[PDB]
Amino acid sequence: SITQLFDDLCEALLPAANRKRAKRSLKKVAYNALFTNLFQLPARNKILMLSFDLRVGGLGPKADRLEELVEELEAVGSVLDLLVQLAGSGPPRDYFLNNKHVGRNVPYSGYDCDDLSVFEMDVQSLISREECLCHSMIQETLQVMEAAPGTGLPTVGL
Amino acid sequence: LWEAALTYEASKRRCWERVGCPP
Amino acid sequence: KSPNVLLQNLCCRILGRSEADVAQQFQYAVRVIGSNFAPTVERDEFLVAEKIKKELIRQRREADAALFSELHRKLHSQGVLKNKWSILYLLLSLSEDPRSYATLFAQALPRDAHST
Amino acid sequence: LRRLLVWTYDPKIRLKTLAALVDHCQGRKGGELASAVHAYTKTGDPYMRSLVQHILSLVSH
Amino acid sequence: DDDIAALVVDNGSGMCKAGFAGDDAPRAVFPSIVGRPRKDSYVGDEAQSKRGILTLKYPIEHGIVTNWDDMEKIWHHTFYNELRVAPEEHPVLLTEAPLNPKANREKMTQIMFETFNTPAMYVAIQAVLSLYASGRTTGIVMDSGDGVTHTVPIYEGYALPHAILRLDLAGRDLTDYLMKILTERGYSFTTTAEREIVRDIKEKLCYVALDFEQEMATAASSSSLEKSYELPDGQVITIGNERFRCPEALFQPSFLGMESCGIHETTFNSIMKCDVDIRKDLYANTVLSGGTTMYPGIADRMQKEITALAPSTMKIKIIAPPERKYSVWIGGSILASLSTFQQMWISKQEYDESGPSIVHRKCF
Amino acid sequence: NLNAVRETMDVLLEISRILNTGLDMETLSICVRLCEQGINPEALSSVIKELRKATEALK
Amino acid sequence: AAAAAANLNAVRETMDVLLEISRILNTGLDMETLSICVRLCEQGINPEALSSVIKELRKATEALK
Amino acid sequence: LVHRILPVAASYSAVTRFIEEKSSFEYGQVNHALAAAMRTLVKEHLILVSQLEQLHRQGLLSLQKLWFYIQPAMRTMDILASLATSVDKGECLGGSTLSLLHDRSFSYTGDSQAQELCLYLTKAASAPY
Amino acid sequence: IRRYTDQRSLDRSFGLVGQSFCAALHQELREYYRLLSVLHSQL
Repeated sequence: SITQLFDDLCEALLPAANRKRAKRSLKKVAYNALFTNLFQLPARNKILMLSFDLRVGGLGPKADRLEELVEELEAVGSVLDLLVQLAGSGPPRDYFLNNKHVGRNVPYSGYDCDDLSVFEMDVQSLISREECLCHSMIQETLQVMEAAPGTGLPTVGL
Repeated sequence: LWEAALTYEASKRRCWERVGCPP
Repeated sequence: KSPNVLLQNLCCRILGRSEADVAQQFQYAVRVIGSNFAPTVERDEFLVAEKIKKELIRQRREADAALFSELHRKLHSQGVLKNKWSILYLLLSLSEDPRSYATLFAQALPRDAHST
Repeated sequence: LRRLLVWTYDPKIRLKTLAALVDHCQGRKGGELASAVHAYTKTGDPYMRSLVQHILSLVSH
Repeated sequence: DDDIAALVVDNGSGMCKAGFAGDDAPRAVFPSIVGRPRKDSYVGDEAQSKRGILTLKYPIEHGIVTNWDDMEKIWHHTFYNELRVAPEEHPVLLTEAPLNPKANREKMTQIMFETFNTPAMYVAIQAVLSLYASGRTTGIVMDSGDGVTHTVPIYEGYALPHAILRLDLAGRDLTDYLMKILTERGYSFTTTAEREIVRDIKEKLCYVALDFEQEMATAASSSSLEKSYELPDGQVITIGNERFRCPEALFQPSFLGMESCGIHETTFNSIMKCDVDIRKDLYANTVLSGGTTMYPGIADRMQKEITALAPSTMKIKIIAPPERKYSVWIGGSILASLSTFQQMWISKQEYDESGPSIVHRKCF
Repeated sequence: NLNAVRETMDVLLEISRILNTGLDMETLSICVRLCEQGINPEALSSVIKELRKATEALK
Repeated sequence: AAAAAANLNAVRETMDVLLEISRILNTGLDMETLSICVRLCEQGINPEALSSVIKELRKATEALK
Repeated sequence: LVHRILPVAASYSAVTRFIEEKSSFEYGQVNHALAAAMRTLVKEHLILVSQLEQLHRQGLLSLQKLWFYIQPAMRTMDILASLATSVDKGECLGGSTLSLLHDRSFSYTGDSQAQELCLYLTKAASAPY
Repeated sequence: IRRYTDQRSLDRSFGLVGQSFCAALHQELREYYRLLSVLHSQL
């Protein structure tokens, strides 16, 4: 049902509320864009090349998870080849972390000062967040509180 | 790519009035 | 290029294969190279030079130990190498004797005294 | 950082343990001295358990 | 439509499909027949309903037109009776069969520029347009309509006519062989009403399997696929083996008395006449077209045969549209919609100043 | 079989989640069936992005 | 022009003298794999890790031969 | 207003005393581990107040702002003070201090914020026994 | 609405469904203090 899978794909990406003619033109956008590539390398290596860039900026176990799932998916290869192209297009606790005071047989480490330094950024982001919230709720209504009369109001534009 | 261009054929010419970078 | 694509060229250089063949070793290479990217010791070319000279003296090759001293100056004479410590630290490690204790001798500074 | 309290929290539990190992091992030598280091490793606190059991491995050798 | 409403017109063998560009399908579908006295003149439904004491003339029977006056009358009745429009104020993009005659294209361009006197028009291949709907420029579209069949390879859009595989087998021979097999088994499938009934039964109840041997052994051991049909007239005949043997004639042609290559073998010979750098690409983005692709499962059988035919290096990735009934119309709707494609159609001024044969240069 | 085609679809959601792809569950099911037909994914990567651009043009 | 060709000479010179230091230290590298290693060491990478990488790949090439 | 804020100050002093008292040898194997699991919860209580003090250096903090910020710490230190007094008042050593934590895990089952703190303390205290 | 929940969190007999009711009523009050925070900040 290949001609209908594009019709339901055109419905899923259409945001809910003319919704009866916009599908008619968005299907033209789908077809007008589907032809430009067709007018004009393994699969897992492209995953590993992103797992590297995961590991460089921290977040080790997430990369160890991204490889763990693709080792189970072998026992379909053209779908992950589609997922790696849209990798940057998406939109922008556990007490059993490092915590050397809990365990069965914890090994001798001594002071680290590199888990504690990334334990004070984990809170610095929190109060840097709740202050940009009070910087983006202060502003979206004061831009309406000071202007000419009837700018931000929808009923005055009638 | 640049080390691939680096495998080029070199000019072994020299003068006395050209001492620094004179191919 | 990027280091992630560049590691795969190394895996195709050492192992004679294509990138569609060798993918288990490149998977291991990403594990060891990733999470160990930042330099752990303080960088200085002087200590590494005084260890390569010591190593070439130790094999009764006293002539090459002072030819290295003339080769190391040309690296500074040309000046397109930014990190001269890393490549010498690597070339010393892959050195084989054509034909013990190291906690006594001079080692690099740990970088742990500083707040990295 | 309110005057380095997180920075000096991980020393103080370790130091009050090392001071305990100091003053309990005062006067003892020989096989009695390794017995006092073993007389600290029934501590369920794993930060204190992994510390003295590392000191036991150096003493018992 | 910021400009005036465009048009698309495909004069097919079994029916004519007309409509405005950018619409969901061809906005009107009428028969390719005009009715004369044997009411004096009618088209389509009135002619077929009053076909008892009148004469019918086929303007397009086997992809080749029979009469130019019937072609102009079919186009005028599609523009004036089917859609109720004025052809002089509407640009229409027409279709063509595989390697049509240049004199026929010249007569059609003269008719479109004189009898209609429209602003602009265009005429190009049909399977190339259905490919220009099917997502992929490159690939082989096997289109079998009602009077002609062709496996058209397309590499970079411009089709290779040396590799265009022509096949003279269609739904007329399909319905005729089904009626002959039913009358040989003992049914009454001979007459005209029986021919309409057998064509409707072949459209609805007929089956398409993967191979002949497995489905034949299943139908010979039991009557699972035998489905009973009791219409409003009350006629009731059920045969599963005839429904299993009706679509298998594309792979076993000697069941209907054919000496030509099969469908998968025709695609194999088309790939054999194809180039090397476009071989695997044509084997990877081939599409299904033609109204005879309304059989369920036959596309899976064709993809299995195409995977078995070629080497193991390339694969079989066939686009099997469930709107292959209106695939050429969907193609024209995709083609005429683009704003840069408005320069592709040839106008009436250049046609009037340099003859209709300038459509051979402009409509490449 | 439908239990197996459910689990191989469910594991495939998380690799599209941590790779920061905007595909939700419904568009993932649509796209895995469409790739299961045999279409090349290198053009689907263009059509999903183009549909999302022309979607943004309304809002 | 000219400044794009003087840099080519100045990088041929260093990729020769690094090969000379490589052969008096008897490293098993050649001219092609050394150009990968110097490129990696330019962006900033632990030589203690990359050396372990090479000392594992050269140890696994013998079990397959 | 500071009278409303001072309960988290009172529910901190009765927690540090419990951990300082029940870290002694006489309290068995499990009441050691119960005073062990509360100190990772003491760490977060300090980290919030240091971050608020460094924010107070910039003058972008108010008394109402502080009373808004400390709302999770007022709950978490209260559950720790409740567990501290419940182990102290009824003398609970070994298996008896393993029963009471399993009771509080059934007391808080539908909040899922005080349950997770209490369920963390149960699994941590159940390690020696 | 704060008098009620100040009494209901101090009552252990209110039960499992009403310490959770007391939790939901507190979650609605925290955001009202967020509005008082932005009300003070624009002064």
